[PDB]
This record gives sequence, C-alpha cells and structure tokens, in this order.
Amino acid sequence: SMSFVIWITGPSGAGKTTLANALYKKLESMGYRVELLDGDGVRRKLYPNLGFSEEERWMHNRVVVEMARRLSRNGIITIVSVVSPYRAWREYARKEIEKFVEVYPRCPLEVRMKRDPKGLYSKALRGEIKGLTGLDGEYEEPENPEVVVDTDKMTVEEEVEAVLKKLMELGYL
Amino acid sequence: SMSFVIWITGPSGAGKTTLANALYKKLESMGYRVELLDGDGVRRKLYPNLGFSEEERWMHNRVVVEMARRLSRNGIITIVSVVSPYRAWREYARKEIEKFVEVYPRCPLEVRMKRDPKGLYSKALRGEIKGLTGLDGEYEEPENPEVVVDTDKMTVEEEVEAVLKKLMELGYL
Ligand SMILES: Nc1ncnc2c1ncn2[C@@H]1O[C@H](COP(=O)(O)OP(=O)(O)NP(=O)(O)O)[C@@H](O)[C@H]1O
Ligand SMILES: Nc1ncnc2c1ncn2[C@@H]1O[C@H](COP(=O)(O)OP(=O)(O)NP(=O)(O)O)[C@@H](O)[C@H]1O
Ligand SMILES: Nc1ncnc2c1ncn2[C@@H]1O[C@H](COP(=O)(O)OS(=O)(=O)O)[C@@H](O)[C@H]1O
Ligand SMILES: Nc1ncnc2c1ncn2[C@@H]1O[C@H](COP(=O)(O)OS(=O)(=O)O)[C@@H](O)[C@H]1O
Ligand SMILES: [Mg+2]
Ligand SMILES: [Mg+2]
Repeated sequence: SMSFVIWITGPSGAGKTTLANALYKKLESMGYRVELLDGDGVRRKLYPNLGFSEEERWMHNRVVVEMARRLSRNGIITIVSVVSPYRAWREYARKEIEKFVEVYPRCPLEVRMKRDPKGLYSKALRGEIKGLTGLDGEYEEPENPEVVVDTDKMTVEEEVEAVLKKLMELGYL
Repeated sequence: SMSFVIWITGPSGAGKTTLANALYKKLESMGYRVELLDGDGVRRKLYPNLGFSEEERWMHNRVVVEMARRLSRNGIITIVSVVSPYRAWREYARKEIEKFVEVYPRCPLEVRMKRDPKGLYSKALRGEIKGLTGLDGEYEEPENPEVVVDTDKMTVEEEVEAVLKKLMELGYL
C-alpha cells in the first residue's frame, strides 16, 4: 500500500525535469497514478519570492520531502525533480521516505552550458545571478544512487528504461 | 477518484484540532484513509521559525492548500486544522480544492480564554506574544461555511455528527 518516490537530483541543466516528465508519461501510460514535484514549479506556485541561500533552499526541500512522503505513503507514485545540492538533505529525504529511489543525471559542465534553454549559465557568467548550482554554486554528487544516468551519453528513452529496470529489480513495479 | 478536504478554520482555542482528531478517528474506524494537516504540526515539521506576520501565515497556508489539493485529487480524505484567518485565503483554498468542506468552530472569546491549555491567551495578555488570532489578532469569520458548530454549546461528538451529516448530504460519503 506504500508506494515509492523517484528523487531526481542534479545541477542546473543536468536534465532532471526532462527525465521526470518522460517517466510521468511512461508510468501513466501503464495505468499508474503519479504526482510530479518539480523544484521550479513548486517554487513559483508556493513561494516565488524565495531565494537561493542555503536556509531558503533547505526549507523548500523540506516542503518537497513532506509532500512526497504523504503522497507515497498513500499509494501514489511521486517523481521529484529538484536540485537538492547537499548530501545531508538527500539523506534526510531518504529517511523520511521508505521506498526512496535516488536518480542522478550526470552531465559534464561543458555540455550543461550548451544545454541551457533558460539562459541560467549565461546570466551567471555575466554576474547577473550568483552561486548557480553547477557553475559557481556547489553540488555534492551522490556516491551510490539507485540509478546514475549520463545525459551526455544516453537518450531520454534509455534513461527512462534504466529507471524502470531498477524499479522492477527493487520489486516496486 | 476525487476525494474531499475538511477545512477547519477558526481563532485560537476554537476547538479546531480537537474536532480534526475526532473526525480522523471516526472516519478511519469506518475504514477510510485519512491525512491530517494541523497548522501547529506542519509548522514545527517544515519551518518552526516561521513567524505570524500576514505574509508568513499566507505562505504556510499556501503550503497546506497545495498538500491538501494533491492528496484529495488522488482519493485521499484530508482534514486541515489551521487558523486561516482571512476570507481571501480560504477562498483561494476553495478554488484550489474541488470538494471543499469548510467547518467553523464558533466560540466566544470569554469561553476561548478559559479553554487555553497551551496558555496562548495568557502569554498574549501579558504582551509576551503579539497579534494572537482571537484576542488582538484579526479573524474574519466565515459567512456561510458548509458546517458551523458552536463549541460552547455542542459536544465534540455532536460536532462530528454534524460534519458527517453534511458530508452525506453532499454525496461525499
Ligand atoms: N539525454 C538528454 N540528451 C540530450 N539532451 C538532453 C537530454 N536531457 C535533457 N536534454 C536537454 O537538456 C536541457 C535541460 O534539461 P532540463 O530537464 O531542463 O534540466 P534540469 O536539470 O531540470 N535544469 P534546472 O531545472 O534549471 O535545474 C533541455 O533542453 C533538455 O531538453
Ligand atoms: N466542543 C468542545 N466543548 C468543550 N470543550 C472543548 C470543545 N472542543 C475543544 N474543547 C477544548 O478546548 C481546548 C482547545 O481546543 P483545540 O482543539 O486545541 O483548539 P484550536 O482551535 O486547535 N487552538 P489553536 O491550535 O491554538 O489555534 C482544548 O482543551 C479542547 O479540549
Ligand atoms: N543561485 C541560483 N540562483 C538562481 N537559480 C538557481 C540557482 N541555483 C540553481 N538555480 C535554478 O533555480 C531552479 C529551481 O531550483 P531548485 O530545484 O528548487 O533548487 S534547490 O537547491 O532549492 O533544490 C532551478 O532551475 C535551478 O537550477
Ligand atoms: N500571533 C500568534 N502568535 C503565536 N501563535 C499564534 C498566533 N496566532 C495564532 N497562533 C497559534 O499558533 C498555532 C499554529 O497556527 P496556524 O494554524 O498555522 O495559524 S495560521 O494563521 O498560520 O493559519 C496555533 O496554535 C495558533 O493559534
Ligand atoms: Mg528543471
Ligand atoms: Mg490547534
């Protein structure tokens, strides 16, 4: 009766939202009920003035964790796509969420700067925003997440299949 | 597939949490699945240093609304027990939640002051806290909520019965 949470962490431009949306389309095509919690989407719904200092990011992460916890424990698959740049926060999330599936889209900096349709890295290079996660903002890489995908070497389709494969191995699907 | 939210609004000491807990107990004995969102509980879990200015309460209310909306659209009865002192915020909640059941525990200030086991009215009356909702902090009373109960004239049992009666007339149970 307890479902699972796919927690996709990574720096800006790693491909988190893309993978989250592809997974949603696939799982709902199979007849599953799914909720998407995207960092940018949740911020602009709930607190669009919230900034990106550490305490602010932490409060926002705590909100997303509790949202996933409540949905998951009631049978609802939840897909989270938030930067979540610190190891300690993802360990907190793993403790709050029983069936926790950490997904890390790994992508080199030089590719991430060329995969920036919103222009965050461009703004950052011009000093217009500071501490962008992935450039001058720190990102603590996961050591052994349930799934690592190299978004510079895999297609979105292969990323989806790799997550689904691990989900079946866990017995969650 | 769409469930409902019982939104219990009122000033401090009105009896919101007591009624929320009695409803939780009653509905789960009927074999229902229920999530409880209490203002004090959510605050100490998600942001215990959040204060009580209008903008701070408004953020917290938006968080609660989003959690209730996500749970209820997946078939999960949600019981909210938060002060929610302004009509504008409860109207926002009503727009965000299809099956919205507003419940107002109405209770005179004189009774509320004698029903203060946490001692908030005492702390307020000695200037220790400012703007306690129900004393000097404002509360906009609901005009035509789905259920009004007078907690100075009705037992908790009778409050539960009244809510359940309204839920069956709406077709929600
Ligand atoms: N496997 C992939 N292969 C090639 N391009 C990709 C891949 N995944 C994403 N892209 C593109 O990379 C861009 C950024 O992807 P996106 O899902 O927005 O990353 P993000 O991690 O959510 N960024 P942010 O929300 O700012 O933290 C988009 O143009 C995607 O279409
Ligand atoms: N129908 C009732 N009749 C008599 N006493 C009651 C009734 N309901 C609650 N009480 C008591 O009134 C006190 C306050 O009730 P409570 O549920 O904590 O109110 P509240 O609105 O949640 N306060 P707050 O969380 O600070 O905004 C408690 O001691 C209850 O036991
Ligand atoms: N210093 C920053 N300033 C502005 N935006 C940032 C910054 N760092 C990351 N971002 C982007 O802001 C969007 C929302 O990020 P989140 O996932 O919500 O980050 S998090 O650290 O709080 O978890 C994302 O597109 C993110 O890449
Ligand atoms: N000025 C205040 N200062 C401290 N506590 C308050 C104040 N006003 C109300 N409270 C109490 O703080 C607890 C949590 O309140 P909430 O339900 O979360 O209020 S709300 O306005 O933000 O919706 C409740 O016990 C509430 O009665
Ligand atoms: Mg994104
Ligand atoms: Mg209470």
